[PDB]
This record gives sequence, structure tokens and C-alpha cells, in this order.
Amino acid sequence: SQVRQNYHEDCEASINKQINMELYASYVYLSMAYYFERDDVCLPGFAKFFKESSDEEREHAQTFMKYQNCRGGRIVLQQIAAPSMREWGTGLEALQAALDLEKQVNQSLLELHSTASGNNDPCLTKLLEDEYCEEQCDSIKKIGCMITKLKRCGPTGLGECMFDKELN
Amino acid sequence: ASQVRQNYHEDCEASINKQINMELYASYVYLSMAYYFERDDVCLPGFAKFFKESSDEEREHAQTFMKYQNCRGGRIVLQQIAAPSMREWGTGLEALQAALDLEKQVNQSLLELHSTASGNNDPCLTKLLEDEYCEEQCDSIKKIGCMITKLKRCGPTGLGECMFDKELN
Amino acid sequence: ASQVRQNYHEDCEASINKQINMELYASYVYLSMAYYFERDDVCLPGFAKFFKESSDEEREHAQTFMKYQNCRGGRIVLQQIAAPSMREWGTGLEALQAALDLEKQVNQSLLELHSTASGNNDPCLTKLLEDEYCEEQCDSIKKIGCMITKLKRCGPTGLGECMFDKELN
Amino acid sequence: SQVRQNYHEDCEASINKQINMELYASYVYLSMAYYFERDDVCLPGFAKFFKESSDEEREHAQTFMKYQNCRGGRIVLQQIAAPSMREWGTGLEALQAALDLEKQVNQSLLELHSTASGNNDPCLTKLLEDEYCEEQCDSIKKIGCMITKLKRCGPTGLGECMFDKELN
Amino acid sequence: ASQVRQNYHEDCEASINKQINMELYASYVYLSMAYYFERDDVCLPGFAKFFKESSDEEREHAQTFMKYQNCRGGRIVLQQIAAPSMREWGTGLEALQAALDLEKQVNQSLLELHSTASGNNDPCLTKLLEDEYCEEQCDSIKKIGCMITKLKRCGPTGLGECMFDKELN
Ligand SMILES: [Fe+3]
Ligand SMILES: [Fe+3]
Ligand SMILES: [Fe+3]
Ligand SMILES: [Fe+3]
Ligand SMILES: [Fe+3]
Ligand SMILES: [Fe+3]
Ligand SMILES: [Fe+3]
Ligand SMILES: [Fe+3]
Repeated sequence: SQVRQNYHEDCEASINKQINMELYASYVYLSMAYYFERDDVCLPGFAKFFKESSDEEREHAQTFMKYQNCRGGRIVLQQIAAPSMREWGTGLEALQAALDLEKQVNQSLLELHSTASGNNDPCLTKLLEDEYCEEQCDSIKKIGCMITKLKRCGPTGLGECMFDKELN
Repeated sequence: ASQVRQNYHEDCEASINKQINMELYASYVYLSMAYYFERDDVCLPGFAKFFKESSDEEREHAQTFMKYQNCRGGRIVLQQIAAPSMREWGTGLEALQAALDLEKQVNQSLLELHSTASGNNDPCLTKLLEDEYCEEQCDSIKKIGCMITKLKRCGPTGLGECMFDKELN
Repeated sequence: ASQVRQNYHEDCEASINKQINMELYASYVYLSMAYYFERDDVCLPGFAKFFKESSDEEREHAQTFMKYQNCRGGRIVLQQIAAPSMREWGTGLEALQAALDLEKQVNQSLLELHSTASGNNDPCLTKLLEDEYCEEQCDSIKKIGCMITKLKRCGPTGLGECMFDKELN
Repeated sequence: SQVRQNYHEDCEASINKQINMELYASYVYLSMAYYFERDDVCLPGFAKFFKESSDEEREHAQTFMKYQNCRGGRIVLQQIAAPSMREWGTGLEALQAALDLEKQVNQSLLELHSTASGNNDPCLTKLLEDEYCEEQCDSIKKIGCMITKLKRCGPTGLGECMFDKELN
Repeated sequence: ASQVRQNYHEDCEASINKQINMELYASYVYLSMAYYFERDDVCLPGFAKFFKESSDEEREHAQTFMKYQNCRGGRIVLQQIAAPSMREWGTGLEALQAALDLEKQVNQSLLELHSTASGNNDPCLTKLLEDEYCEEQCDSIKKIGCMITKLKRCGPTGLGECMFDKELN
């Protein structure tokens, strides 16, 4: 490829798995979002929050797809796994699953940060610092704080309603 | 002496410096509380905002006594600012109680500053205390006392703590 | 530990807390310089404003590390803020060379933290550390260096100190 | 009380009597105001002036009530005496009674200023200087000047009419 | 007496009248300084404007005490305004040190009035006196002190006097 320069083969394949990981995480958040719009659940604040996180994750994937093209590597998209669950239980259990999801996505980010370093691609490591750090710490903290807040407000009943309203 | 020094006693100057350190101390305390309420296991952003503002407020009060020192020709002597002895503030209610006690300590020290300036017939010092550390310091004490009262009523824990923090924000 | 914690070494936590203390101390020193230049026998409002803004900036840097400590689910442990090395900062030039030293000292501590953060596989700490030490410390250490050169040229005392203080303001 | 600090018991009770004194003075001015709206009197300038002074005094009372609460003392409101008169006579006699009223309210203010001083409440004395002085001297002078002016303009007849119009 | 009079000692009345005279004299002196610096062999318009505004301010202070005298139903008794101590005020620095002296002198008389007002149980006189002596006399005596320090630093004559006069303007 005419633009390819100092782009290791294994950085190329790791970028493709991060793309799949973000598309998957976007799919989970989509599952959670419409689970909370069910008639027997009906937590619209939760639903909006997970709709947006699913748009966010789909945007992160496209960011890694654009970086792939811009390095002259070639995107390899695979199947996107079905979400592990269909019914996410309570609002609290959804958030705990989402925190796990976010940590799973960001562990995978670190694994790609070491592959970028152990191949001397200074500018893929530059980009990953602007994902895995730049805003990852703000996002992991945000779900952590939501969990702390929901456990305080009382994780069921009226405390779950009040938490929903201040999400929305 | 000084150019701009006119009816300014020595132990007024040393009490002013003691007051500067006290305000800087209280500012540090509030800074401790502000970022405690931003820990991921706490997450009381309304509490955090209130104490961050009280921290800035206390710092500006320290600077008011610093300008007045310079202005009567005294000399600012700045000392070490001790860290709060206890930085696990616990609940929102425990922090408000510690804060109320802090406010009264600062105001006790000011009140003793007011007697020393009385036994020196430095009416300017007594006036500075009156124009700056009384109209709103009786308000700062009352607003905390009133937050305590509200937090107690709403229930000091759980859902009522949440709704208190919301109405604070 | 804390549930948001992920890849955060214990020695990084302690070094962030040391850096919070350095920035607060930095801020205290600049507070001293600011009100010393507001003394009725000094009256350099340019220097005074400069150090008072540097003192605010330093306090802001300290909160940046406090926020970050909370990010990674570490524990802010605040320490006593030492009294500044002196009270009389001498000429405007002496105050500036002391400030340059103080800046290099704070930046030195960032470097030790930077190595510690690199030898612990913490990409995001070194990213944060790298920005503060490099991005704008080649702003602030350069600008104080130029002020020192400019004040030596304009003449470090007398009329030249006056004109420097005006062009600062 | 959790906020109470350096607030002597006798400053607390004196604040309550000043509250009653201001509510009383507000009641007198209300009497004077509607006396001057009587069909056989009909001095609308006088009436407006006394309506406003009755609002003013009711506001001063509330100021002392807020200060009581803010020091953590407790408000004790008593009966409010009927005004000493029903018919205030001429405009001039109303003003002379009002000057007496104002001096009676401000003497009571001084008595509370000495109690605040002889108990070392620097910040109750601070507040009373912002009532008994801040504007008391301006207000006592204003009624004094009105009396001087009405005696000049001729205190009865057309001079009373002219004075009314420049009040209004 | 007068029918608005209430709690107003006879010796307070006489001391207010003395203070009216001091402020008018103060104002006259500053009038001298202003037009001396407008002489064709002096031509310092900065100093000239400064003293001409101080002369207006002093005249305003005098009317403040006149108004107050009327408040308490005392009698304004005006006295002859003495000629200023000289006509040639010398250097800008000498004029400023004379102004500092003049300000301290007027402020001295306020203090004697303050004690007289306190030893006569006149809370409102000392309140008024306290404000003028303290509130802005730590404005005006400090600002002249800083001008004196600044003019000594910039060099009290020659080019430095020029630059000071420009930064005044
Ligand atoms: Fe993500
Ligand atoms: Fe304070
Ligand atoms: Fe306060
Ligand atoms: Fe810094
Ligand atoms: Fe800096
Ligand atoms: Fe009244
Ligand atoms: Fe004056
Ligand atoms: Fe003056």
C-alpha cells in the first residue's frame, strides 16, 4: 500500500479486533437500551443513557476503522456476537455489566497499546492514549459513580425511580 | 516602623497573622472535603461543589487579612498550613458537622481578635472584623446549621442524602 | 481496593500525593511573593499581579492531580503545606530567580514521578505527567527565564525595574 | 441551638421587644394613613406618606426577626397595642406624633445598643449602627424638616393643601 | 435646642466644626499643589491632576461633616481657612511627602474626635468617624505612601520623575 510506513502487521490485526470489540460493546448497549424501554421495565433515563453509549461505541469503532485506512492497513470486520444477555435484570445489574464491559474493552485497548509499543509505532500509541486514557478514565469513573449513587439512593423501588429521573 | 503605619499595635499585627493562618487552614479543610465527595465510592457532587466554594471563600478571606496587614504597615508572616487531622469525613452529615465546628472555631478566633483590637483602641481593626466577618459569617454558620437540619429531616442516609445533594447542586 | 481501579500502582498513588503537596506549596510561595510586592515599601503591582496569578495556577495544577487521583480510585492524602522559605523576597529580580528555582524544583518532582509511572506500565499516568511537565512547563520556565533576561537588560533596579513592572501589568 | 455562638440571653430578649416596637410603630402609621383617607380629612399626600412608613416599619421588624433566627435565638412576638389615638387631628399634629414615635423607637434602639455593648456582642452593635444611625438620623431629620416646612407653608388651610401636593 | 436633636454632646458639635475646617484647609493646600504643578516652569500635569482631584475630594469630605452636623441638629460654625504652609512645593516627591504629612494631620484630628465621640456615648458619631478614618484613609494614606516609594525607585528626579508623572496621568 502506497501510504503504508512503519506499520507493523500485528498492529494491523489488533486494530481489527478492537474494531470488533467496539461494535460488540455498541451492540450490548443497544440491547440494554431497548430492554429498559420494555413495558414491564420502563426506565427511560436508563434507556437514553444506554442508547447514547451505544452510539458512542459505534463511533469509537469507526475511529479505529479510519485510523486503519489512514495507515494503509486493511479493515477486517468479523461477525458481531450476540449480547451475553437478553434481560439485564435491574438498573443496578445493567450498570455492573456495563462497567465490566467497559473494563473488558479497555483491557483490550491496553493489550493493543503494548503491541504498539513493542513494535515502535509511536503514533499508534499516541492515538490509543487519546482513547484508553483521554476519556476512558472519565467514562469508567462515570459508571462507577452511577453505581455508587444508585446503591445510595437505594437500588430498588423509589430510589431507582429517582435515579432514573436525574439520568434523563 | 512604616510609612503608612498610624495607630497600629504590635500584637494586633501578630493576631492578624494568626488569623491568616487560620483562614488558610479552614480553606485547606474545605479542599479536603470537596475532593472527598468526588471519590468514586462517594459521588456527592452537590456536596463537592459546596465545599470547593467554601474553600475558595476561606482563601479570599485569608487574603483580606493579608491586604489589611500590608495596609497598616504590618508584616505578613506566613506559617505552615497543617493538613486536616482526619480526612475520612464519613457521611455528608459528619462532614457538615465538622464544617460547622470549623466555622465556629474560625469565628471564636475572630472574636478574640476583636477584643485585642478593642484593648488597643485600634477602631480600624475592630471595624474590619465588623464589615467583613460578621454580616455573612453569621450567615455562613446559619446556612450550615440549616443544611444539617435539612439533611437530618430528609433522612441523613440513603435516598434523603441523594435528594439533599441534588437540591444543593 | 476501589471498583474503578484498573492498572494503578501503589507507588504511583503515593507519588501523586507528593505532587499535590508540591503544587500547593508552590502556590503558597507565590502567594507570599504577591503580597510582599504589595507592601507599602515595595509597591510593584506588576510583579504582585504576576505572582498572584501564578499562585492561582499552581493551586489549579494541584486540583488536577487531585482529580486524577480520584480518577484511578486512589486516595488523596493531604499533607501539611510548608511555610515558604522566606518572607522578604528582596528585589523583583531575586524574587524571579527564586521563582525559577521553585518551578524547576516542582518540575523535578514531576520527572521522578514520570520515571516511576513508566517503570510501572502506566501509559495514562505518564501521558498526564508528560503533558504537565512538557506542554506548558516550556511555557512557564521559558517565560520566567525571559523575564529574568529582560529585567537584567532594562536594568534590574531603579527606573528599569519600574518600566519592567509596567510592561508586566 | 446548633448555630448559637456568643449570643447573650438578654440581647435575645431585647431583640424581641424591638420587634414588637417596630410592629407597633407600623400599626400607628397604618392608623394615621387611613385617618388621612377619611372623607372629612382627605389629605392623600399625608396618607401615602404614612402608608409607606407603615410598610417600612414592618420591614424593620422583619429584619430584627431574621437576625434573631440567624443568631439562633428565638422570636417572641407579643400583642401589638392599639394606637394611642384614633383621630390624629391636623396634618401637623400627625407629624409631631410621628416624630415622637420615631424618637421612642430609636431610644429603645439605643437601650439595645448598650445591652449589646455591655455583653460584648460586637456584631449586634454592628447591626444596630446600621439601623439607629445608618438611616435613623436621615429619617428623624426628614420628619423634622416636614414639620418645619408645614409650619412655614402655614400649618392650616391652603398651606396644608400645598404641603400635601408636594408630599404626593 | 433643636427638635431633631437626640443624644448629641456639645463638645462633639465643636469638634465636628473643627473637622470641617481641617478638610477645607486640606482642600485648599491641594489646590495650591495642583496649580503649582501647572506652572510653566514645572509642567507636571500628572501631579497637577492628582492634587486637583484630592482637593475636590477633601472639599467633599468637609461637606459630609457639614451634612452630619445638620443631621444631629448642631450648628455649622465656619472658620477662616488658613493660607497653605507654602506656595512653592518643590519637587514632586517633596509635594507628596507634604501631602502624606497633611493627610496624617487631618487623620490625627479624626482620632481625637473619635475618642471624644466614644467618651460621650455617641455610637453614630464614632460610626461615622470610624468609617472616614479607617475605610478609606487606608486607601489614601497607603496610596500616597506607595507613590512615594515608586517615585524613589523610578528615580525622584529627571527622566524617572517624568515617567512617574505619565503613569499618574
Ligand atoms: Fe469505549
Ligand atoms: Fe472565614
Ligand atoms: Fe465563611
Ligand atoms: Fe505547577
Ligand atoms: Fe507552573
Ligand atoms: Fe424605625
Ligand atoms: Fe479628608
Ligand atoms: Fe483623603
